[PDB]
Amino acid sequence: DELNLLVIVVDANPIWWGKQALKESQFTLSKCIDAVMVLGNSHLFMNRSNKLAVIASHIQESRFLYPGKNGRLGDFFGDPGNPPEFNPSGSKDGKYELLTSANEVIVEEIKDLMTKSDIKGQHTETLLAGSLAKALCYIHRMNKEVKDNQEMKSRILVIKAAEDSALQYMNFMNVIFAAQKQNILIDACVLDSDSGLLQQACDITGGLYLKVPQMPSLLQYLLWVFLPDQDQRSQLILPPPVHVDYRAACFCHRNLIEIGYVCSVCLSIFCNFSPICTTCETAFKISLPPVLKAK
Amino acid sequence: VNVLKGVLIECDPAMKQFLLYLDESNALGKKFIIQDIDDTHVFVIAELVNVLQERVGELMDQNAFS
Amino acid sequence: KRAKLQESIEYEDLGKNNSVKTIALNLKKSDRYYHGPTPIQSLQYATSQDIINSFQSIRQEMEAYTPKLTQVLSSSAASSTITALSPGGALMQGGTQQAINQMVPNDIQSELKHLYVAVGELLRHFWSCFPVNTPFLEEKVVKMKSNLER
Amino acid sequence: SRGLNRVHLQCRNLQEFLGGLSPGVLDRLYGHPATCLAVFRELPSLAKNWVMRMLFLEQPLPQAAVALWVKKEFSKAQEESTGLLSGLRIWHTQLLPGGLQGLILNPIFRQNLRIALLGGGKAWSDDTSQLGPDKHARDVPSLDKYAEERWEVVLHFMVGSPSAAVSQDLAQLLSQAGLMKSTEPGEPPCITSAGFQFLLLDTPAQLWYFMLQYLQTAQSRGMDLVEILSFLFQLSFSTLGKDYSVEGMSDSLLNFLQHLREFGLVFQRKRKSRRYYPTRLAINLSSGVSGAGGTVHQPGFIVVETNYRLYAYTESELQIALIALFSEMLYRFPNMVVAQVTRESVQQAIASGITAQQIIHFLRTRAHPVMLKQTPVLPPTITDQIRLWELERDRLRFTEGVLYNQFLSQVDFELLLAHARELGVLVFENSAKRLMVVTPAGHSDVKRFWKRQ
Amino acid sequence: RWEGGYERTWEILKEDESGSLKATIEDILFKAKRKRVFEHHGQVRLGMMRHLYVVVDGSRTMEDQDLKPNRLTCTLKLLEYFVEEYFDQNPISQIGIIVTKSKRAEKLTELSGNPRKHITSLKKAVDMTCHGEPSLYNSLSIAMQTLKHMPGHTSREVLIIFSSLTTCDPSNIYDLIKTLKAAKIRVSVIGLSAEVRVCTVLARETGGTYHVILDESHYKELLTHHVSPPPASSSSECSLIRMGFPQHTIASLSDQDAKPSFSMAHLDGNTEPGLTLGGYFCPQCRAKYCELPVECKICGLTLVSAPHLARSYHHLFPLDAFQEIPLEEYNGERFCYGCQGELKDQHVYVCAVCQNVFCVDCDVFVHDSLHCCPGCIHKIPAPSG
Amino acid sequence: KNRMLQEDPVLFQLYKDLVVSQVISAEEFWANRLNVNATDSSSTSNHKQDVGISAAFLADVRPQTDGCNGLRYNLTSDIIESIFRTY
Ligand SMILES: [Zn+2]
Ligand SMILES: [Zn+2]
Ligand SMILES: [Zn+2]
Ligand SMILES: [Zn+2]
Repeated sequence: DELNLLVIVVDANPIWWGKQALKESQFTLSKCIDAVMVLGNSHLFMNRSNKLAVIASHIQESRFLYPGKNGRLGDFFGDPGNPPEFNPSGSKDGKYELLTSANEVIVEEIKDLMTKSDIKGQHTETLLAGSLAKALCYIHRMNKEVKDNQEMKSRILVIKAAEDSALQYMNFMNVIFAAQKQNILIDACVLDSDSGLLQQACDITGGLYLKVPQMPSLLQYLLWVFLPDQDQRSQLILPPPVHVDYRAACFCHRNLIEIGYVCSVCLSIFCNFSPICTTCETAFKISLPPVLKAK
Repeated sequence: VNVLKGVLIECDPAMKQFLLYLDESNALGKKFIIQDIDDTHVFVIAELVNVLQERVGELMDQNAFS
Repeated sequence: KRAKLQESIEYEDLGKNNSVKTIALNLKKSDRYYHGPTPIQSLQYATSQDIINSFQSIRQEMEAYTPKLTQVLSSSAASSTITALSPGGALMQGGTQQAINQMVPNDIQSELKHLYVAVGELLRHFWSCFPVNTPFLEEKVVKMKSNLER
Repeated sequence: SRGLNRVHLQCRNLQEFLGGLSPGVLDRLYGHPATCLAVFRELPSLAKNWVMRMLFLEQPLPQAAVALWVKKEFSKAQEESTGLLSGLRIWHTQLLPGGLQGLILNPIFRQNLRIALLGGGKAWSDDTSQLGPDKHARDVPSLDKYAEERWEVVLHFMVGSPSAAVSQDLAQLLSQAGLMKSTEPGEPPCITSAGFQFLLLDTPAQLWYFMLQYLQTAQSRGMDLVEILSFLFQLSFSTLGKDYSVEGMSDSLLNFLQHLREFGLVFQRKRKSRRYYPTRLAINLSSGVSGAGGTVHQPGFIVVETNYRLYAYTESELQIALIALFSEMLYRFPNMVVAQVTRESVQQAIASGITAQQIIHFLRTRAHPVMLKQTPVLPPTITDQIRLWELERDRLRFTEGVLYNQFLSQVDFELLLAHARELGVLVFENSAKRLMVVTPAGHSDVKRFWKRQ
Repeated sequence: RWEGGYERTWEILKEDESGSLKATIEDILFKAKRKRVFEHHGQVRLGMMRHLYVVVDGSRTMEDQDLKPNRLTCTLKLLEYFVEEYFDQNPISQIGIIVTKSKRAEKLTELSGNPRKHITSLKKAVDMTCHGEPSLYNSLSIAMQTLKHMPGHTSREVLIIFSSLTTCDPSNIYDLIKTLKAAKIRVSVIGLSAEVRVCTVLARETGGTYHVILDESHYKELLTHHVSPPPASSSSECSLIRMGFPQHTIASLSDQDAKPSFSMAHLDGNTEPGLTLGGYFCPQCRAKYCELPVECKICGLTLVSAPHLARSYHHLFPLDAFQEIPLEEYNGERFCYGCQGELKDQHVYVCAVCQNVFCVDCDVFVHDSLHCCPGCIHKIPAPSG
Repeated sequence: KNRMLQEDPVLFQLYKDLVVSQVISAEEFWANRLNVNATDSSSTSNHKQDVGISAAFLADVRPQTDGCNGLRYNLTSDIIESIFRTY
């Protein structure tokens, strides 16, 4: 055999990567992505068939970093299959010129990302969620690129480096459940903080969640673990087994509860401290919601 | 005891008995038989084995034809 | 206008209370508070400065030529690999009395326990309405008492 | 019986050659162009991760840590992935770095590999002569026709052309190869047995094999050079060069190049010079594995419904030649639908031996976009037909041997059993009639042993 | 006469624009034959936690071929798909597989959500003779008495697979209107290739939606139309309470391997006849058995497992729509806001709010798989308040 | 109630230990166990080819009225009983 596509979602929080520089770290964003770049190249080193998908999360957007939009790949779009008849970038290749075919296009576009420090949109932080589907449509087209004796083994990498943002919880959850339909592995390495929500997303996938041991020590686990195929992990006997995950609180006051109850037909399960519907101005039918208040 | 520079051929007993008939229908005497073990293993004077790569299949096809 | 009205108030409640769940709220605002002089923007100035600082640092990739050679940070990276490569001392043979401890309780006590759950669910049920003092029947208030000792 | 190694040999090409020569001679095989050559002609996924640490592992990691990298699941597959990677001689087993053997790679390859991993503007990367598109004087699909027709004038002149081949000394190597031969008067460029097998093959790696065997006929030039140059071909295409192959010249690098337009894979102008040209051919050598890109021409769908060969598409004469060896005798017109024979196409493998997969390969290579909307099971029973047809004619397994009969004892026969089983020179025994099928090459060691006692 | 007249049908349809370009527009009309009904959704109000009732006509109508070698083969095969795509979309519900055969009704699989049990039942339902005539009255009898003991906080809908035959049942099923109209149970039938007026009057007296099977593609459409939890009649309920949040249990928490198996006929849980090692835990029984995001039999409450089922419809309502333009505003570099390509089959798909450019393969991927425009993300959440 | 506990051996195995281990009584057995299936589990013997038979069997009473000189007495309704169940 198959084509073996890779998807990579990298956290690029320039608030936090600026904060990565605020400690005057021995591991910076320059040191970050270059590992991730060769990590993307490492994918390519297993087979000529291998393909990549790399996007970061800018505060205003998430532009396709791999492979390219600009006039270096807006008219090029890769060499194998449907050729552009383009000579110079279509000439040099074989394990080292493919990477500088893609090295340029990230550092030029993160330049376009790190020239937009002009955020006034009230700390519009990590926009993972909408950034996720940007792959998922594209690989759907790439599914429709060729499938004829061509199994699309896509594999999704998520990289976390900072805190999650305040995004819509439904639009957090749904795409994973849509990825649950999509039958593609999603794996996650975090750096700074833990994401109970996104490790639940891992549990949906049965993928892999990772708290890094150390940010400069992110080159050997990243080598071993975040490494493809579901063959290298269903056969390589080494799984982070931990996945402690308690969940399930409610939304009226704040809790951590074993007993929920819905407020209206709208799927609004709230805390017990709730006389009248805060899901609507439609009143509750008076037989049941005081039985939540009866016993 | 006896140095035997023959050629082992291995095949089905269906053809292993047949080469006895090729020995009896050899143009010369017995060379294609030296000694055959039981059922699958024989020994040939290595002269026309390369010809017997095709001399057998040219013969069995014709004999069954009529 | 029935689920139009729900959407106007519940997403409003999903707006003013966006995920007040277990990890979903408490780590959230705590690190937003850690961002600190972000309306002061003095951290954001240094951020945007550090946005401008390592702007050039990535693209040169001579600093990012050798952001690899730290075998100092290989051994520890090999270590918790090897540490998690061998957990030990946790009763490998955990069963092997379970066959005796299956056939003896799953001869009667699977069904015996089921005698309770055909009843004890109703024992939860009459108390599931009893302080309203409506389903208060003599057929039930001593059925509380009946199977209790049974 | 018949040779069957001359067809594929796709890991041993970099093993049986490399392990058949010295470590210092394969130290020459760590030219920086030869780095991509290592990773890809081996296809384990398991050794393909055992490399991935070593760019971050300068340190010799202990053997047990990776011997126990993978548990109970597929210990053999780990072991099968292990000694072959060791058999590349790329590893060094350290003695007692910390107290026990802790293995490590050859660092000079790690030197060579990491430049092909990150950084390096070196001699293959840049700075001397690598590559050069100045202004477009010639186009690739035009040269793709060259990359088609030279194959014809190769493959047709194998069978025999009413046209003629170009003035090559390659035929005197292909007659030397045992693919072709020629009797002494007039030297007819016929086929012996093996070009016929290569007629049934379709990849350039056999050409590559005789081009690896090109220096073997008493020639003393850079075998180091040509296999670097074998990689140095594998750069897709799209490069003319301001005669950049002469700015990066060498002796055999230019002369044997005259042969790469004989082999067609380069395209040389006036004075055999002024530029260079790699052809789109320079990626199927890289695998040798089938490849979706390896479609050459896209004729259409086939089928062999009712096992009656069932197809059309008037193609070029080489495919017509590809079935001129494979289907005559009720040929028809303008669609190439020669009917079927369960004897003649069966007799058309007798000069090859079994073409078992080579049927199945040319099943997916007869008309090329057949796997687009057809069944996975393309021959329902028809493989087994072809199999049983191949399992019909193969009535012989040629094996010489020395047999020991009328032995004077019975238990000393079991000694000579255990003696030969020690030697591994036995092929078969009959204990019931006191018989042992022994190789005649290992006859002498028992002949020496029996005369000693 | 007819030997010409059999071929007056063929001759013109064979013929087209001649000279050059022949058998061309015949292919164009086949593409013009396509593009059937898209969505026509946009609803509100009801649809939550359905309690479906598969009702199957088993009759001699199955012996007609008409789409497949059997009409059950048309039916039964895609029900499994209908089961799975339901449990995909609606896990907050459960389905009563009830089979009518020989003028009676067999509740084949109980009202439950365990897919394998339902599917293997259909795999058991393969070799059904379908002897005898349909009786809906026995089917509604099970449908009453079962759903009679369900709460009034339950969605009460019935899905009848009827083979359009004579509704062979006594006992005033016309009077079962007021029975079930009062019982607030909805009943939806679709007719197999024909219509039953009484059943058509039944559904129009119900509020359940009746249709007729046209084709196998069309068969899928109405299934797909009834995948979605429909806005049934008003005044059903508001709430549904004691939604038990469970625990996963690892059985390695404090006492490592103190129990060889967590199902030994005394443990709280261990409901089904099989061995287990501890995976799950309910609040009210404190029931530990094989994991199930539905409900139990001793606590008797709903084993809700929120990320699955409190997420499924939780975005299945709040959708919006796109628009189509054939024009060329070339947004991007003649690209897509999603997959980033171009074919220009004049279907430039623009969002209603964020107004981003998409293709069919980006519209379908939303309107079948993503269910929202992510262009609204980066556009909603940044000024959101 | 007693034919219910004899034709079903699994529920009888359940019904055994309330007498064997003396858990509950039979009066308590039919007081809190069944109570719903008195309409559901008893919905088999009452319907039986749709009782209150008006328009279900009447389509088939005339074609299935005769197989032979003795082709009768199938099961319960076989081919004679619902003739009596109308007149
Ligand atoms: Zn509500
Ligand atoms: Zn409970
Ligand atoms: Zn699109
Ligand atoms: Zn949008």
